[PDB]
Amino acid sequence: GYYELYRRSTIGNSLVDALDTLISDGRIEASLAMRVLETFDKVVAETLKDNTQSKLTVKGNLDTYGFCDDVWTFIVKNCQVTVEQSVISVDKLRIVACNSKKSE
Amino acid sequence: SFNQFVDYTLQDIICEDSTLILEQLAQHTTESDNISRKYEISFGKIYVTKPMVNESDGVTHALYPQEARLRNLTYSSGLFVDVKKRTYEAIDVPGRELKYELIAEESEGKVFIGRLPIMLRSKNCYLSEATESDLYKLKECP
Amino acid sequence: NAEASRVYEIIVESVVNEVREDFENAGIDEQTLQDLKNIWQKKLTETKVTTFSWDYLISPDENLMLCLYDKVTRTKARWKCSLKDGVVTINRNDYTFQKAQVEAEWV
Amino acid sequence: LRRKTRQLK
Amino acid sequence: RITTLDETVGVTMSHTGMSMRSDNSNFLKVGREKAKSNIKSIRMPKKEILDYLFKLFDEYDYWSLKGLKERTRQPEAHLKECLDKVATLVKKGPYAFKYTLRPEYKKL
Amino acid sequence: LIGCRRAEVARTFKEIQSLIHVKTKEFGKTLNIMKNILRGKSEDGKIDTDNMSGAQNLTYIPRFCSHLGLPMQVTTSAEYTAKKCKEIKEIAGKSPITIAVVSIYLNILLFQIPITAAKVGQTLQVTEGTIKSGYKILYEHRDKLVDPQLIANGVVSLDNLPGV
Amino acid sequence: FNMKLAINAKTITSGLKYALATGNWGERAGVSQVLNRYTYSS
Amino acid sequence: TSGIVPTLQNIVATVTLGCRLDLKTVALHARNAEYNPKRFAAVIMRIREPKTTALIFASGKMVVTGAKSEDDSKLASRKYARIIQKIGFAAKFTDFKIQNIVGSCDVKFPIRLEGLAFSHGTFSSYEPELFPGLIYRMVKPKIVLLIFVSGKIVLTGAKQREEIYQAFEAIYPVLSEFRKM
Amino acid sequence: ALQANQTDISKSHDSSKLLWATEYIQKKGKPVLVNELLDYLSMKKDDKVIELLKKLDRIEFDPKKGTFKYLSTYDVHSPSELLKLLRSQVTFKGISCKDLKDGWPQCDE
Repeated sequence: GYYELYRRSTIGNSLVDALDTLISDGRIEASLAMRVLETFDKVVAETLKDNTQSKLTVKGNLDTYGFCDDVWTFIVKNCQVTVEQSVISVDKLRIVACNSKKSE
Repeated sequence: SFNQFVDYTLQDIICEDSTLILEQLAQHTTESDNISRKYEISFGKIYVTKPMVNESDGVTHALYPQEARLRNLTYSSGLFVDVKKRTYEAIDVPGRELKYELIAEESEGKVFIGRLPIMLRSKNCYLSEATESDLYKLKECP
Repeated sequence: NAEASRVYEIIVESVVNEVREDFENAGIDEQTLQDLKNIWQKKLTETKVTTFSWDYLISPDENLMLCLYDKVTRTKARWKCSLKDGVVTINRNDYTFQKAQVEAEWV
Repeated sequence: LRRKTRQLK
Repeated sequence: RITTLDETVGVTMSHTGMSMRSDNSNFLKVGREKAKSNIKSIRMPKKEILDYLFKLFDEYDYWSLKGLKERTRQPEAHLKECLDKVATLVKKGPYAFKYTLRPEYKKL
Repeated sequence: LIGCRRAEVARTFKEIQSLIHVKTKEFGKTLNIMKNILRGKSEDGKIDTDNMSGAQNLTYIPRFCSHLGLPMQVTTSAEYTAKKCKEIKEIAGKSPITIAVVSIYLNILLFQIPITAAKVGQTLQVTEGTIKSGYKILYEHRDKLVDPQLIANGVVSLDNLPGV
Repeated sequence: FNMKLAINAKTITSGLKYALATGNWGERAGVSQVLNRYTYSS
Repeated sequence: TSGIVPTLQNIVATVTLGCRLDLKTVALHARNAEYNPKRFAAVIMRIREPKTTALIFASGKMVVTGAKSEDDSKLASRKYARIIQKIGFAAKFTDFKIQNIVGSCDVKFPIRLEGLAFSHGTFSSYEPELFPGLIYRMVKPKIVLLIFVSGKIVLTGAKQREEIYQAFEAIYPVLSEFRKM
Repeated sequence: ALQANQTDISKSHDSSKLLWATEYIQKKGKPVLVNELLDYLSMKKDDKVIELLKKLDRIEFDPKKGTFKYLSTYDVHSPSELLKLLRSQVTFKGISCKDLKDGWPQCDE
């Protein structure tokens, strides 16, 4: 099984709009839209796991944390994010993470 | 007679039942547990040290016949044998002979197996290489 | 970010090719596959994410990062989080990473 | 079941 | 001929007896292997487990205790309560020590 | 462990643990419980002397030196160094094993035996960093950690001790 | 598995010492006797 | 005599609510919650302005720790209950009892742990090769004292503020007598 | 959340539904009409499980009101009934008190 969290990203969020827009057109079945969505998690999980080599680090202050159903939630305020180079200042950054060990 | 036994017979005796093998069969209870493990312990060369005594606190030092007689100590030396520990595992398929294979676990050491009393004026005794002057130094009668 | 675009191009390529098999199962025409790629691609560029080839209680424009956590620990005021295989969105800009060390002081 | 432990000579 | 050690007796015996060295051998460490594999679920409430057993029973009519704990992953304590409420064990029959669904629910 | 302490042949926790497979949690709690039982029965129905003290680092040095194979002269010097090693507060609170081993290492270099710090740590399972870390503090009190007769005779000179 | 406990060195040591300290050979009698030192010829 | 009052470092207090809670709902509806049933069967919530941690269970039993004062723990416990009340669960303030007070202080001089281990046999327990601090189990009051070479004394086990102070006054004479050098 | 806790009656296997019905029926002081059952399990039509319940031996049907009752192994609710039941036994096999307690509030007294 693969998590459905990625749906909330920019790529995932726009997919729902793209699929729902055609759903309103009536050219796609509602179930047919769910099956493709399930396959979306698989492809995203594999590509992210093998086709990237960048590094990130976030340093700041945690304003909120939470753990429920093996889904950690963090909120960092006034943090500096560096890529691999250039630091980026942020005001509020929410972090959502699931357990590394996939739940079968 | 003693020189022959220490030099040759000791090795020969150990090289008879040096191998002890315990076989853990498949124990078929589920398909996820179908491997058969074989554990092997083998004895190799044997080493004999010079006469020595270990005190109560654990300090070991060379012992001479003169000291042993007064202190009621046994004039004996330690025996060490190289031990080869090997383990083999194989996949047990029903109704077929197994093909045991080495599982990349072959420990390479000396193990103490006891003390052997040493007959005086033998090849393993301190007085074999002692001259008349040396024997007088060691308080031993030539 | 060139890397972010490259991964995004990979995402569209895999899903469109992987979803073809199920479309034939439902008996939908092939032209729908191109329209799905057409509308989806225009959505990504419309959002303008990156250059493309084409209180005590719990309560786009807001930054968000999705990932997986390997190990999380804290020392009495200092959380230390290990992240893996996530996509981040900062100030309307997106990046991707294989790992990320997030440690902050819990005031 | 067997003795799950035996000696082979 | 046997080889006699020429090293100091004290050094040779440093590996014998109550030595401070910690053994690095991994041969036949049965206890260590079992310790690493450990996990425990938490109570997985009733309204869901009672439904799952019947599907498990439907797959095969004679179901073992060890396999059931493996499949269900519950504590034996709580698991026994539901299992006894739904199934019964025939000890004196040929299929001894095997849980089976009660005739009232199997004969349906 | 209790029996060894009574017979003036006290061993270490690690030494006994090498044979009996028991973790530090239960062993320490059991020993404390066991000690109370003996003490309660002692006066009611002796048991302990200055030997029963936990540190007793003087007793370990002769055995540790034997493992290293050092001559008795080095062992005697290490005993004197360890005996005066308790006058320094910066290392007085350290474990008896480290106090004895570090003292042995200091005398090893004093007498110039070709045994490196790695061997001392490996044989007695003491981290190399601890040996060097402890040696640094003891290096500031060489005058009070060396026998006066030995230096006066000239067998060992303080200049032979490496300095950092 | 602890090799220090799998092999007990007392079995070899105790057996040889007992068999030599006493006459009993095993685990015949009088095999070992206290050496006479009354005179060199003895 | 000593002139230095030990400063309490932690107070552990337990409170009861008498009502059953749904831990999952609280975790999803709490600003700072950590409910992991795999390891422990409780939800742990922290509140900043007291800087204290709470242990809220499903049986309505609560434990509060981290407060540096007796009154401070009461404020933390009350605010925790108010947070539970605001969620919607039936929670009411009830018996508040302090089960442990921890104090730390220093005597500003080295202590010969060897002498204490022998002079006071039953109470003393010195095993320097496990823990570098001497364990003193005083009989009256029943307080455990951790004595260290650096002259630092830790007081734990007292149930009242008066009790912990009595321990230091009673043990002070026996510590000064073994002042190293 | 509690309302959503009770999942749909469309369970994996029909046996569980009967098991819940048997558990629910036994905990009622008096027989409960079919209407009470229908309120418990969301099966208004003539579901199989309802028929399957009747086929069992530990359930008694009441055609006067169309009700199912929790039939017990021994129908004793008074010391006189218990005394005659023991007398009627042809062998010296005692009657289990575990089964005697079921269907009877107090037995120890």
